[PDB]
Amino acid sequence: QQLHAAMADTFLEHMCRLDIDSPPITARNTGIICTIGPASRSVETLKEMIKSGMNVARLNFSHGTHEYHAETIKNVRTATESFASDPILYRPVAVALDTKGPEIRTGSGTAEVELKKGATLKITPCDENILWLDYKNICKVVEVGSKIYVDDGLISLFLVTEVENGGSLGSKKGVNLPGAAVDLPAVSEKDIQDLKFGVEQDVDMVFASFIRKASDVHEVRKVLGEKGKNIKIISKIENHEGVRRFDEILEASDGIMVARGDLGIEIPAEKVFLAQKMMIGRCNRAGKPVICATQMLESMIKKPRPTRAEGSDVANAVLDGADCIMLSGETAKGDYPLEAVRMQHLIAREAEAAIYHLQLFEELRRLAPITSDPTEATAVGAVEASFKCCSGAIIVLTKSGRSAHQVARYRPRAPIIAVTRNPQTARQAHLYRGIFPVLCKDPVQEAWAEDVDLRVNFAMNVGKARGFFKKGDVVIVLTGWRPGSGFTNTMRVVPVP
Amino acid sequence: QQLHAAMADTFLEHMCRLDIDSPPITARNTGIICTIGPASRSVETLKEMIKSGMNVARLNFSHGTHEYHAETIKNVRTATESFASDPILYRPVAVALDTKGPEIRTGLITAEVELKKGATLKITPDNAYMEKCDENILWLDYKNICKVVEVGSKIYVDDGLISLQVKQKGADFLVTEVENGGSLGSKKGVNLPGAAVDLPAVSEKDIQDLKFGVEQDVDMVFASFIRKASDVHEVRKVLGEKGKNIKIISKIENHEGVRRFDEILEASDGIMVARGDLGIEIPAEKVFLAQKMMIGRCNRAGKPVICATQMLESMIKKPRPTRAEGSDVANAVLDGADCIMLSGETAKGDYPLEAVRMQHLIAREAEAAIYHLQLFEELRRLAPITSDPTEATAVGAVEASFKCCSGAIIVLTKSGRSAHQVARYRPRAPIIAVTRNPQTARQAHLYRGIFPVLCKDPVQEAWAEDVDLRVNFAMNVGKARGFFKKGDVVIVLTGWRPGSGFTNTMRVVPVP
Amino acid sequence: TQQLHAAMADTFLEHMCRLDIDSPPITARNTGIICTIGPASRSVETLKEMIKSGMNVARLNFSHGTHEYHAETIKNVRTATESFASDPILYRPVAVALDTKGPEIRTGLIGTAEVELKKGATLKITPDNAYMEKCDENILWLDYKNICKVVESKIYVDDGLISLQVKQKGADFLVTEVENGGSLGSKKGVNLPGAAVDLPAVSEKDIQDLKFGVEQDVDMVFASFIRKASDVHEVRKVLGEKGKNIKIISKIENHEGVRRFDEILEASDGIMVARGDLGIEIPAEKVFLAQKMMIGRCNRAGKPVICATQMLESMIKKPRPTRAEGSDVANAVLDGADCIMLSGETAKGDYPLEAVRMQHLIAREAEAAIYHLQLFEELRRLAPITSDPTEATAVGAVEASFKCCSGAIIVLTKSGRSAHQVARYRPRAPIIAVTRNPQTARQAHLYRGIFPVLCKDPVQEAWAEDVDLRVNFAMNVGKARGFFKKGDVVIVLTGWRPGSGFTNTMRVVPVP
Amino acid sequence: TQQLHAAMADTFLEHMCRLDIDSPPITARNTGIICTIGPASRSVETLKEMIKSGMNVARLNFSHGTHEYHAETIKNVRTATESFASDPILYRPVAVALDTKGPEIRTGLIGTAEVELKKGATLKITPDNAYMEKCDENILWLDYKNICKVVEVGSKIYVDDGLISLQVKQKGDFLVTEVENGGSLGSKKGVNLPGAAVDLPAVSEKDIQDLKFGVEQDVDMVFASFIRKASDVHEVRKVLGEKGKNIKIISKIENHEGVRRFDEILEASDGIMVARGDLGIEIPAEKVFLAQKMMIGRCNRAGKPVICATQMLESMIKKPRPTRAEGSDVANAVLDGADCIMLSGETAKGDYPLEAVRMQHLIAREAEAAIYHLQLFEELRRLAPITSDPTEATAVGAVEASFKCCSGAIIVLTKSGRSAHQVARYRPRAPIIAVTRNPQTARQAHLYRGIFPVLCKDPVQEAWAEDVDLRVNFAMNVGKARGFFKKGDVVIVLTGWRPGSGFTNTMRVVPVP
Ligand SMILES: O=C([O-])C(=O)[O-]
Ligand SMILES: O=C([O-])C(=O)[O-]
Ligand SMILES: [Mg+2]
Ligand SMILES: [Mg+2]
Repeated sequence: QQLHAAMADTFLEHMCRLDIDSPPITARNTGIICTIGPASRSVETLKEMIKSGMNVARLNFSHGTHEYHAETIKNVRTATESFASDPILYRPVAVALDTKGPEIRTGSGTAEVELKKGATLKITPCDENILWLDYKNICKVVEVGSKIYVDDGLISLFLVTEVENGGSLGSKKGVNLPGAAVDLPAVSEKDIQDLKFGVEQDVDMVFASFIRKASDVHEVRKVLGEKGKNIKIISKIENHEGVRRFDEILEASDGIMVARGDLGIEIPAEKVFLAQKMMIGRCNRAGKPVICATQMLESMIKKPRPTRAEGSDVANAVLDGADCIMLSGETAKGDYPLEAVRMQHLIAREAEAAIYHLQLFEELRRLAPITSDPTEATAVGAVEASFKCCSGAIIVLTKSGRSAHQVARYRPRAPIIAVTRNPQTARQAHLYRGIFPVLCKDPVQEAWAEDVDLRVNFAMNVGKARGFFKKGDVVIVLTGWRPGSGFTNTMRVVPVP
Repeated sequence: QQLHAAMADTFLEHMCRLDIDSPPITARNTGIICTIGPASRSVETLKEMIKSGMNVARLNFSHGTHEYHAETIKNVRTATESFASDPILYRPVAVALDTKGPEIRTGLITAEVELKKGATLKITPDNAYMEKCDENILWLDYKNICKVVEVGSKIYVDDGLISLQVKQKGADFLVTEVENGGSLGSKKGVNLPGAAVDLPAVSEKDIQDLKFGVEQDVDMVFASFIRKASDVHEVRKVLGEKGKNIKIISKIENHEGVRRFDEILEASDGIMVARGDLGIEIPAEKVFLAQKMMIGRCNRAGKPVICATQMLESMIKKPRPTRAEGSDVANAVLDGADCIMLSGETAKGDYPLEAVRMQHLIAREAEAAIYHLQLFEELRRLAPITSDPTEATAVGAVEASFKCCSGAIIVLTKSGRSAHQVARYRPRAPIIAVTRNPQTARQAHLYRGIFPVLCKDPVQEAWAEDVDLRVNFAMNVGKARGFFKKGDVVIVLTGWRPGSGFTNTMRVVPVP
Repeated sequence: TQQLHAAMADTFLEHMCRLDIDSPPITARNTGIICTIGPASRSVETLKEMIKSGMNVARLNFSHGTHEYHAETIKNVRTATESFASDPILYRPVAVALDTKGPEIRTGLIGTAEVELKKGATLKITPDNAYMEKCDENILWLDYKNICKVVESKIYVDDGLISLQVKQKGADFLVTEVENGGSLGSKKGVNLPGAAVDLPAVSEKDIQDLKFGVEQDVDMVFASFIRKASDVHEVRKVLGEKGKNIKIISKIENHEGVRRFDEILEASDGIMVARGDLGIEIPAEKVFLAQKMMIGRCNRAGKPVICATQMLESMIKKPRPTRAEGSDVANAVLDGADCIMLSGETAKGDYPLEAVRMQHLIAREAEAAIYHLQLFEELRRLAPITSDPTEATAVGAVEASFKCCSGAIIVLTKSGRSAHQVARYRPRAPIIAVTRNPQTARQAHLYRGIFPVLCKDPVQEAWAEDVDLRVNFAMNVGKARGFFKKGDVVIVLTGWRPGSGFTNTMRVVPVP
Repeated sequence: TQQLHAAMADTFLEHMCRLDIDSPPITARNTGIICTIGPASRSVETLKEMIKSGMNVARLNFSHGTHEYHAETIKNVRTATESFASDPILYRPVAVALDTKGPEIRTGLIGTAEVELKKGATLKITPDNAYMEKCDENILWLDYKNICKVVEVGSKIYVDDGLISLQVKQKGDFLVTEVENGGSLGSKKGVNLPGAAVDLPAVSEKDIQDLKFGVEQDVDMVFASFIRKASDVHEVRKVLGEKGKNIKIISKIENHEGVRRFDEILEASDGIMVARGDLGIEIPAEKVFLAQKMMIGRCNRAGKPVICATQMLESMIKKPRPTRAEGSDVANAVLDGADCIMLSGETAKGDYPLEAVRMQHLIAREAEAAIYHLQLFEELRRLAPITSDPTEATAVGAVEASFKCCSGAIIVLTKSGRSAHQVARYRPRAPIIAVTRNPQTARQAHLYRGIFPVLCKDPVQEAWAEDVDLRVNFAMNVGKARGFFKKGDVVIVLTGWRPGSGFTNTMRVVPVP
């Protein structure tokens, strides 16, 4: 687990001591989010994806119908619960709804035309010289000389435009208006229906597209209402305004997605890494989950092995400190969905061992405010203990997940076994790095003491069965003093029985 | 130039302060190496590549003849010298010879056979099948394959995309099952991870290629599949007296090379992290560990390191890179690579110029994002104390460069060494290396931050005036390139007497 | 308050620049105060006032006095201590320390008048005994019968003020030149820097004194002139089974002890930097080096270290210390001494109470001035990885203490160990160590930040209730002492089971 | 040697654990030694031995003595100094410091008579001049006419270095006080009124006469007593006028107000003295170390000289060896980063003035080796502002080089001192040989740590280049003769590009010839 490197006095010496022959621990801390689609929506494929390490099933509402998504969610649940007969080896799987959001698109039976460089193409609110799109106000917000991007930014341009970068035009392609004054509501009537559908389907989180300000986050939250109040809102930062207004967005949100696809069109591609590292750093500092997304293993759509760049990108997103990494096309429509999941799992474990925890822990603690929240004090202390004894795990009894989130913030090397009886908490926990959620099914014991002890033993059995630790190893256990929530204040250092 | 981020007390706060609206300086410090091939070998394309930011022309001797490469070298020189009429705007371009080394290749089927998962394939060295490869029988050039592989061994073909498992071993054949299928073409690369592969690091062919390199006056050799220090010594010995100044860059592309990296780094002038072969020879998820390890060790040693292969791979076919590719180039610079390299992108890609420009843009951004506070401290703490007055002058100049936020460090250098000593300490400011030696001007591109300039003015009579002339030349270059303006402060490194190896004078001077 | 503005600084320099005399320190005083008891301080009334002023340990110097004299002194210390036992909340345990005579060389009799030694003059040194009471300017007797055999050499007399160089030596005789002259009186101490002494580290006299110590139920032994680990083992062996819990503090007061410090530190319960003899045995200008070295190594080991001798020397005769003395006490605390010690100041001085109060005041100020940011980091980086659950619990507690700026760390401890483990990590907040063991309550004063409290309540049947009772006791103490108020947060350390060595539970709790 | 093993530690804790008493320090001693001259030390022969033992600055305490007495003392200092002037390689500049009386309160005459004040006894205090020479155990006169206005019932009055303490019981023309701490009371002892608001001028008519005398006597620096605000420093500077404009003003911080207004005082001053005597009476004694460490840290940050003063080796007035506390105090003042350390009674009136000088020299060299330069250089760097001053950039770069090659010295050609002061600010381990032709610059340079001033007497050469080389060679000869470095060793050399001041911009790393 790169322990030789972990004991270096400088980051440079740490890098010099990284050893390919030093195997990582069994635990994988970084959550894996997989977009489900044609390639991956069958129950059998989903079982293999869960086996390969999928933690969250992402549903992309830019496409498909409520029917198609309902069936997909049913299949995800069927695949998940197929492992429910053994609670020790069960793995919670979360469901994420990704909103369409303010998408501009062009005008299943699809043909494509060839747009040529130098040619003039007119835009109107399906072929060379006339192109229709759904944004009725385009003519107001753009000027001649502004760029218009079409089909993941591959094509670049009444509206009279010249084709700067041509290609196949297709149908119903997404458009980017680089920081034009686009007035499309952050929550459209379509989004409202999709969010309500999400609340009915009992989704764990919403990935809200094209969030530009705090008000947008409040709109999403308001639409979810009382019934959806526990659904996590992850704001996708995918334009210049969202990056400029990141602080107010981060305050209003439950977490963040660095949505690098749109972002790399909306801002110069060479600057995306700056925005990524900035958002991850700020989320780490805030203790709120951050997802690195889009084109992480893109070539695996068509190839059984990633490029060297892709391998580097996944590793660096984990070293930057992403809580989750995400597959899009790779798992939704790729020829190698299982290989993609396995590849993310392998790279994440390696990168996790290669984290300079000495510096990370210090900096995290120095930038955290002093507080008289007893749970926060307990969390940081537990992480310290975890390091001091090189503990096999941190076991956390949590009902809402908050206690486990507080531990996760301080980035322990050891996995955080979060024991809960709340299924939603067990699913949502995957948003946080190092949180290994376990769903206790055992009936409530008679003495609260005994109910606590039993939940701990559950965790001990899971850690043993998963090869996180052995009998005689030391683990950290976090409990409360009083039944109920927000009373986590007890840390114990105990041998595994 | 991310100055707000550069003043953070913690790396975390540094990251939180990275600002997309903070534009980088004009200077680009990381060298760009471009593989030359069919897409890029024309004089016109080469002119545009130099304009776009190419610093080193890499020639891949895995392919082509001496004739083909001689013409390529001539074209590179023609394109380079087309800008020589203005020494202020001239850019030296280095030539790199990349050796074939112990390559294993398949036979001939352009034709492709479709391999299906589960299907049987037989491997043979019998030349009867050299040009009769198909979905049932595959010939390869490694005559001793049957000796070094066992039942259960993997054989990887075509950049590791096709994978075969040995099921039965014969006297002169293998029966294999296709684990990962796909299209199999002609003359594809074969990797035998964990096999006992018995092939010389320097073949008789490599010896001829190296001799040709010495005749052609190449600046550096990228030596393939270096596994131990002895391999580097073989290359060095083959170059002889005439080639003694050619830089040997060892390509680390297998398990053994990574394990013996210290002895290799000692024996070599520099390193290339050759991630293509490396990502097949070791698990792909470990490549980043090997990369970061080698870069860190090279930086500590003050020897050049190149990050190579598939940095902007998708740009072979697309005018824009993936998000992963953008991140990879940035992270290689942040890791502290001296140079970044394009392979297929420039050799055979549809967008060679865009690829060069993209590396130039990402490198400048990543260079601004370096946490110099920590980097400079750590570098100094891990460098040994020396009696060498030039080492002390260098470190002092880098410190001063920081202290006054200098526009550049101007270094008068004959052999490169003084500028290399400055480069080791990673100043933010560009190092304008003034030389009259053309080879030094070319070779200087291997080091980060070294902007080499070739003074052609005759040696003036008063040594002090010969010095002033060369400093003024660098001032004119920096002004014309928009590195600094009149009134700005720069650092100047000179020697106390004529010759090489007497650099000991640092001056802080206004730009005139 | 408590210089917390300074504690937030990113650099030690900025920390120093932020030290504020107008920022008043917390009520708690963490550094133990050891006072030598003698003619000025042995009365019950004076002892009561010394306890009030802040005395934690009563040191008995066995270089002087009889068993009778010391027994009465111990009785008086106990009488004074127990006079406050009627209120367990406001009671303060007081430890008794026996300081051994050890291998002392002393001069003969001149009445108690003096001769004048002149620089350059010859002096004879003799062990004859015929000159035992006839010492003069020509002949000096001493009790070390083996002197003429171990010297070849400088000889120091009377606190190192008189210095003699051996000019010529015979058996039974020695001739010296007076290098530094002065007034020589009767029965002065002799030091032989280097000049390897054969005297036993534990003499027959020391054996009797140690046995007396065991009979009197002393808490700790300060063992004089420890030179090696074997010496520490001899002391430990002499104490036997009955004395097994008595702490052995090795006094490091010669060059050999400093050179063999690691083996001594391993064998001992703690260390005293005995600067008197040490500043004669090694050049005075090097004592600070030895002090800082020993304190640093003790802190790193988690074993108590005492800074001793001449800390407030001028207060023997003056009601206020010098500026140097004020600085010395502050720097000993900043170096990280667990205890500071008064010798002549309290034993024989005119102002024993003022001396105790002065140490109390300076210690509190210096404790607020501690750069906890760097100290805690360095402490953790130099501490070994262990599977001791109590060690992991302790460090975690100290982190928590910082994170919430807790008013105290409450520790239930039977042997002291758990509270010692907390103390090692140097929390700012006071460590309220609740015990029912009186010896543990006394011995705890050897460790910085440990405020020992002696619970007298009977053991409850329900272990949980017995724990709660003891925690409540500590809450009452902290409230009454003004360490914290109702609603404040404190850290509580408990074990999971009755017994010793099971501390593993940390709670963050409001004060009720 | 020179605690190099300790200097390479990754942490300050490990650095402390690696301090080795058997590791000898380098020959060079970087911390300036200031000695108060008086009855014990004013002879030419004693002064020669003090210079030999390591005295850098002769401090004259104008709280005592006459102009005549001090003029003779200055003459003697000069005579002793110039006795070594025939060899410029082995000559050592010695500075003269005038320490002002400042707003003191002093008691009357009992001259050299004493009374015994007993604890619990009543003592009457009076400003009535009738008792000015009739002080006794019952009535004590003092010179502060307004005392009765500024003190209250319960106030403390401290007399004679705070050794005698009186509590005001009754206020009248008089105060009735109870003696809390008694002892022997002599004539003309200092009085402190902690927490009172004393209206006395920072520069009294006496101070004005003493300052004028100082300008006539060509003193190098003024130690200005009881500075409370920047305006006080401006008063001193104004009194010195055009003729005294180059004299360095060192503000003595010795009261609560001075500590609170330290930043404005530090801005206005050439440097600072932590005057711990009065300070430890004016503020609680247990806080003096906080004020000391604060002022030293801030002076280091500013690049202005700081002196640690008073009672550093006090017991050596009467004893040939210091206490253990005194040894520790000197070492810690150097570790804190004082530029100079100071002897008062030890050298002025003590029985062992030479031993005291030698002891400060020894302890300073040891403490200098024990500095954790790794952390100190980094922090100094991270706290210094970015500037476009080429001399500042050259200075820091030189210090870096000095460390990189473990240079034997940094040779600096300086006319005003400034370039050498800029080097000193970054605290190189290597000694700074400051070559000047200006004698006052050579004397004033001792205020800065590591600056070893050398006074070139050679005529100015016609070729500027040769005049530079001559001065560099002079420094090479000095460093060789002083055992700072040997032939073949590396040194750093700082020069300017043109004749004049404020042109230092050239650094060279050169072998010693
Ligand atoms: O003997 C001692 O304790 C001393 O020298 O301090
Ligand atoms: O006046 C002084 O020097 C003092 O009080 O230290
Ligand atoms: Mg999107
Ligand atoms: Mg004064």
